[PDB]
Formats: sequence, structure tokens, C-alpha cells
Amino acid sequence: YINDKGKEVLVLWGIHHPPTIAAQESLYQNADAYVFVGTSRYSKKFKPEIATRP
Amino acid sequence: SFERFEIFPKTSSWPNHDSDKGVTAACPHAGAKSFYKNLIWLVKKGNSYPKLNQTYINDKGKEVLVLWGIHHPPTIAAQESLYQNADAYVFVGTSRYSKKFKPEIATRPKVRDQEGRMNYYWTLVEPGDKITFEATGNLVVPRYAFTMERDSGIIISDTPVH
Repeated sequence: YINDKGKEVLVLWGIHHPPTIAAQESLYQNADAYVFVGTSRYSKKFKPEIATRP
Repeated sequence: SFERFEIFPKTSSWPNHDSDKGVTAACPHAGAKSFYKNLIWLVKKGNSYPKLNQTYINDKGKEVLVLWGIHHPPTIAAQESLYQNADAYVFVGTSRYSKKFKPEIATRPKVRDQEGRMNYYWTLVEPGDKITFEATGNLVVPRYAFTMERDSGIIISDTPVH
């Protein structure tokens, strides 16, 4: 997305960590998945942390 | 309020893992190899390190401080000799805290005759909350947790006490 506005744009997103590899395969089919989010000053690679939580 | 209580009994919580050989020469007690008293350094119980899964539910009426450690060996050979699993991971989770630790296996500058490292982590578990430890290796489990209650500071001085 290119900021065609004349002022700052707040953008929000989320990364989902499933509890088991079965959920990861049932939801995205890719056990080894990754996310990359990048702007001019922000660049980050997110990896899922697949483990059971309380 | 400060009470030290056994969160994980040594003789009953780790049946499949070995909780005796986990001693180092960087913490000598009376000239003999030893370790911390509130932590247990588990190792393989003979050519095998089964997956470890433990949980604690806070039955007390106030917060519980829990401390654990993650060990980074200097070489892959050390990782295999201590935990049998090159691709090891740790996961610690509460209602608000959830983190996955991965060992960093590389040689470090040697301090206290050690080429590896051991990172120490702490968390506070609220009443009615639970803490879960999941591991394939490189975990220094808690032995003693600290029940706490708040209400003055820390002063550094050489003055005697009366």
C-alpha cells in the first residue's frame, strides 16, 4: 500500500501462533511459514511459535 | 510476605530425566562441583532425553515468583552429550507470558572456565493462574518458587547491623 494521503497512516496487523502443528496445517497448510512486514524504516520477519499455551 | 516453597519436587517431578549430573565447576561448594539450590539442571538419562511437559497451578492466594534458565552449550558435541537433541527448544507459558527459547550454540569468550552460557528468566504467576514448561532440551527447571506479597529499597553500604 502506497500512502497517497497527505499525512500519517496507522496500520495494524496480527500474527497467529497455533497451539499444535495440526492446527497450523489445518489453517495454512504450511508447517514452516513466515511473515515479513516492511516499510522504509520498519522491517521485521515473524515466525510462528507453535506450542500449547494455558 | 516471602515464602520459599518447592514448586517442583526433585524426587517426583522428573522421573524420565536425570537430575543429579547437572553440576558445574563454575559454582563450587566446599571444593566440589555443585549448582544453584533453587534450580535443577536436567540432563539425558542415558542416550535419551524424552520430551518434558510440566505445569503448576497457583493455589496460593498471592503472587508466585518463578525462575528458570536456558543453557547454551559452546559446541554441538556438548549439546548432544547433555541433551541428545541438536534441534532443541523450550517454551514457557502463562496467561500473559508466552515465549519460545532456542539454544544459541557457539563458542564464547571464557569466563569462570566456561565456554557456554546460561540465561536466567523470571516471571510472576497471579493467583488462579498456571505456568507451563515444555522442553526438548536446554532447560534449567525451577525447584523453589517464592510466594510474595507487596506493601522499601536496596541500599549498598558496609555499615554493620544492630
